[PDB]
Amino acid sequence: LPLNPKPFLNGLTGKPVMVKLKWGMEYKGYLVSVDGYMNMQLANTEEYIDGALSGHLGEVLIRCNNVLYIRGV
Amino acid sequence: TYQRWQFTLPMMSTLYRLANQLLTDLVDDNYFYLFDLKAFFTSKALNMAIPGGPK
Amino acid sequence: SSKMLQHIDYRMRCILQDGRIFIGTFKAFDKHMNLILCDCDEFRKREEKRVLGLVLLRGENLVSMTVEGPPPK
Amino acid sequence: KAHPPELKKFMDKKLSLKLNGGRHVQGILRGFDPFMNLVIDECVEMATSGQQNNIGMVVIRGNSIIMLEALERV
Amino acid sequence: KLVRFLMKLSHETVTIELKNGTQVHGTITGVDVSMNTHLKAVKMTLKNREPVQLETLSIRGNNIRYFILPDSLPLDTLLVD
Amino acid sequence: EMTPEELQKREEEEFNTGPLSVLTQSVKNNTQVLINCRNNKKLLGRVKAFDRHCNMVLENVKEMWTEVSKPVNKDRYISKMFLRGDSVIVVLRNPLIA
Amino acid sequence: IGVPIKVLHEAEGHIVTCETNTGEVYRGKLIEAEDNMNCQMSNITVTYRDGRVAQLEQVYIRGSKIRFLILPDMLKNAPMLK
Amino acid sequence: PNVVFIKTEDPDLPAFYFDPLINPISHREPLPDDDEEFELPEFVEPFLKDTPLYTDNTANGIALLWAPRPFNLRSGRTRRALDIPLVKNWYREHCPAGQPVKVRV
Amino acid sequence: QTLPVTVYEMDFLADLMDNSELIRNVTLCGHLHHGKTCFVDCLIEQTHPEIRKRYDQDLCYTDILFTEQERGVGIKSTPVTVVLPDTKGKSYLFNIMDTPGHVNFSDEVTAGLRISDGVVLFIDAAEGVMLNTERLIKHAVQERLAVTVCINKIDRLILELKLPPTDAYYKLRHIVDEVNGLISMYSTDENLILSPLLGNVCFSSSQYSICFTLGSFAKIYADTFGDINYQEFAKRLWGDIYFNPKTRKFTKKAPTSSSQRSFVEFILEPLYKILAQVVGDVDTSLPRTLDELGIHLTKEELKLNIRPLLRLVCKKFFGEFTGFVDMCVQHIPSPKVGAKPKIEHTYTGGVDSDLGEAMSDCDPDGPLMCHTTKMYSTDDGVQFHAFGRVLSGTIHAGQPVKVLGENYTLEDEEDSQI
Amino acid sequence: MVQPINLIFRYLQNRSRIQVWLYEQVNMRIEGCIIGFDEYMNLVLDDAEEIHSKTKSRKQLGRIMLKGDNITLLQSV
Ligand SMILES: Nc1nc2c(ncn2[C@@H]2O[C@H](COP(=O)(O)OP(=O)(O)OP(=O)(O)O)[C@@H](O)[C@H]2O)c(=O)[nH]1
Ligand SMILES: [Mg+2]
Repeated sequence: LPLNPKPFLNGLTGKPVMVKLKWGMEYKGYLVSVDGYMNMQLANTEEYIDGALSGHLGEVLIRCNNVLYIRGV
Repeated sequence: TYQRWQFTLPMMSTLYRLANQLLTDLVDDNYFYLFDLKAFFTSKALNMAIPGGPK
Repeated sequence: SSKMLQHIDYRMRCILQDGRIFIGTFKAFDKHMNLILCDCDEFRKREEKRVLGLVLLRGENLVSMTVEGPPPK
Repeated sequence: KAHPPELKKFMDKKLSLKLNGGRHVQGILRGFDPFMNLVIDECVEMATSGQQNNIGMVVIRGNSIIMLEALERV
Repeated sequence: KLVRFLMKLSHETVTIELKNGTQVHGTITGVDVSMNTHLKAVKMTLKNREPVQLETLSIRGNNIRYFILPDSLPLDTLLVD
Repeated sequence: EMTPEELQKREEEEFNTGPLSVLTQSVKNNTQVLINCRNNKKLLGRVKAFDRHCNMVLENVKEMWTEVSKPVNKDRYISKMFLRGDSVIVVLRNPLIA
Repeated sequence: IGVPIKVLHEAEGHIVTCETNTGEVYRGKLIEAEDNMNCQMSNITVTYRDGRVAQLEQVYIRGSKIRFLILPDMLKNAPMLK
Repeated sequence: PNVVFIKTEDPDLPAFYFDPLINPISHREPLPDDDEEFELPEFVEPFLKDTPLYTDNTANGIALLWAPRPFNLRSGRTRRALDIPLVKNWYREHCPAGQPVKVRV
Repeated sequence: QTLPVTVYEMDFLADLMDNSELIRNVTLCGHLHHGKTCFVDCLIEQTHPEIRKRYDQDLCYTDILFTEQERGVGIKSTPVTVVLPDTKGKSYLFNIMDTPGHVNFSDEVTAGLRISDGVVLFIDAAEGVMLNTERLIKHAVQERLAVTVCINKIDRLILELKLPPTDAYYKLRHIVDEVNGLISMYSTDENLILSPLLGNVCFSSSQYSICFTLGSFAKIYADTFGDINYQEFAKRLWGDIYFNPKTRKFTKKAPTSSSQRSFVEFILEPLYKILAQVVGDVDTSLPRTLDELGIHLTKEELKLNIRPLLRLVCKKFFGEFTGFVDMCVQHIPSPKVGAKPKIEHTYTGGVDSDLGEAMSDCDPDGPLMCHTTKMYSTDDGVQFHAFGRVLSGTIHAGQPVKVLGENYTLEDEEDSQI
Repeated sequence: MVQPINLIFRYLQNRSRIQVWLYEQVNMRIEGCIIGFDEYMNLVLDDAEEIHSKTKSRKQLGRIMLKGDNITLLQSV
């Protein structure tokens, strides 16, 4: 079952996931939109600095040159 | 004043076809061997006679 | 890009990303800002004049250029 | 427009690669792409600690490649 | 493209801060399509060093962090394609 | 790219259903935006317009960074800015506090 | 293609010295160079950042990690630079 | 070197034709394999494929390439009519066989 | 000193002699009248802007005696030193020796093969292999030089024989097969196979400035259309290989019965069409062809006669002779590499001597060893100038040297002077 | 010869225990099982886990989508 990453990001859009960036900080939120260039838009996310909560910020557009990876739960 | 001329190539082909009697069928200077101006000048300077040439 | 056609043969200073200094005669450039400089001197900060000669600089490590001296005869 | 790198001289030879964070690796070159991604057979690890770990057939992305070194004479 | 917007703003006394923290105060002269900025009347205050005077400056467009524009610039008539 | 057409209006459909549409509401509804950028700075203001490279124009901004002594956050006012798009971590529409 | 790449192809066969992003200076005879700055070099004297001098006989440098190159001085009479 | 030019006797033949005056060529390599497929881009064509191999003026243009002066030219100056010897080739080439003695003299 | 205008600086030629990897020592030879001196004329006109051929006569830049001008044949082998660019754009130093092709002056070629490393054999495409070509293949192989073959006068396949394209291909292939046979008869080395696939055979017309291998014409395709690997595309333009226009691939079987070979389809028929549209159709369809190939001519340039106009069109189309430089760089060794068989064959006492290992490195400093083979006269005829090559060391103006004759030994020491 | 995308295709055929290295991150490496790739070498992992070099605490990651601009070495076991 060959599952490419592009139908993975266009198929599971809407699930509450967490993105992790290059600096090591983590965004908990559900994915709103994603393009073919793999920029991402997620809503009402939460900020974990090294697993520790910092504060409330809002909904985030994330760019290609900032993200490390995208995992679930 | 009627000094210079330039034609097209079918014109030159037709004028070359009509003039086929006054022209030779030669293609190269392998003809005139020992029968050109320099050989005649050499036979002039050496006082000998080429067969067919002048005296 | 005629603003660099005006800068031809000038004795120009070049600042790198690490903070070093390339001073050379502006011989040639391209679209990727790759420099051909002749009779080049390197300045770093303790100050020292480090003679190089003919330098081909890659555009990925160049920040900003400025003009120091007129073209010699 | 992306021309492939001329790595025909280094085929099936033992080469050591340098990677970004002072990293070092060795092995046999087996091919390339026009993006300079390299396939390496018999890949031993050889980190900065000093202990050697063989892996096998691996792929190095070209963006972290610093330098090639041909240990065998090409 | 906004970079084509940037070449419509010649001869304006703006400041440029780069990715190294260096600040440049001067009148902008030329903008390339790759944001290669050609500047004159340069007051260049480098980070943790002394500010200097320069006559002609040429900044490569990749290392630009941001620009700072004065108060009297009517951009509402300048963002028209 | 498999779309070589000259009539290229996908980049504004990118601005409507894609990820960049976050900025277009701040173009249209004129909301406050917060920007975290690469040398750890926080820029709060109002963006006017932008492109696919996120080269943005901002107005009436306050930008903050901390200094180390021990880290204390300082702030400064700038009336208008142009911001290059590769010089950001994140762009943030500020939520409805109400 | 522009002028500095043609100057790079002209310096093949002579002795050049390159410094890359890891601060290492490699001096020796340039063998091959492409449109991009992938440089195949041989008979290389190697100066690290600390100061150790090494001898490496076949080096292939990726052009992405290169800071700059230093060329011979007799290339100021090359045809593309005149 | 011997000019090997062959005259055209039929206007309906093609200009480039294997004339049987020419001796026949007695008919009989590291070629790569088909599987390493080198594909050209779609708009790449051989040069000048719209123009034909020959036209009606080709063989005449080849025949005028070996014509004597002035029939190999296409531009020149006019000459005054008494300076054109029409018989100079005739006594310049050789003597034909079978002529009498006074003709040779 | 005064010098004619040259496209390169003379200081560049002065500084290029110091690197023995960028120098090639080439001898051009062949049978009588197959196009050597006109090829040298084309190279000289390539390097000099102010030297141009007359519209009616040949130039003959390297025939400097009056006997060669009155006889029309070559008598003395003449050297020339130029700087030429290749396909990739890199400049190279060429020392070219033009030797006569007449058999009774074969001694002028043997004096030329002693001071050089490579042989370029010119062969007439119409006549083919002749007597002196067959003798010079043997004489160039037994003297242990590299051999490349250029097939000159291909337009005699077009404008004299009026020959069909596949028949001209068969003529060229028969010439190359006879050359490979004459190589394999006298050689014991099997790595001397000559073929255009290896970049080893060139094609040329000296009268109209045509010179190409497969790689240069592939570079012409790459400059015209773009995004084509020319070094891979040039590997399939010879032999029984066919272009299939449906799949756009190169297959070894015939798609149709009218399918031509790749060399006929991509190279030889555009050459026929260029020559045909210049010669036969200058008046009607030549501007359409010159607009199609991307060549612009002045209105005064269109009013020329047929042969200078064909030379001008082929010179604007093909341009610089980069394929010849590619062949002479790829298949003729530098004097730094090929010094060892030269010292092994030409130096008495063997290469295993103490001085032989010093000369085998081509060291520009150290012991001076030069070998002069040719003597040239001045204008007055009162004194001669020696001509040779420098095997080792560096010779200086004003340096006292020792001249050793052909009767000198270490035992005698009589035939020597300072 | 071997090109790297055919070996990534062989990796997704073999579903091997692929350990991925990272750009500029000398300590933190990730074990995983590859499923698919793309033209810019973005890689999904079925059961990914994080292994440091000074801490070495194995934490669960699940099916991740690691980008192309971060990876250095795709090694096995
Ligand atoms: N048709 C045609 N004739 C040519 C070509 N190249 C040379 N010739 C002619 O052939 C004749 C002899 O050319 P040269 O170059 O003098 O012959 P050569 O090889 O120097 O003779 P050597 O003195 O033995 O060296 C001249 O009339 C040239 O114009 C060519 O490409 N095509
Ligand atoms: Mg000659």
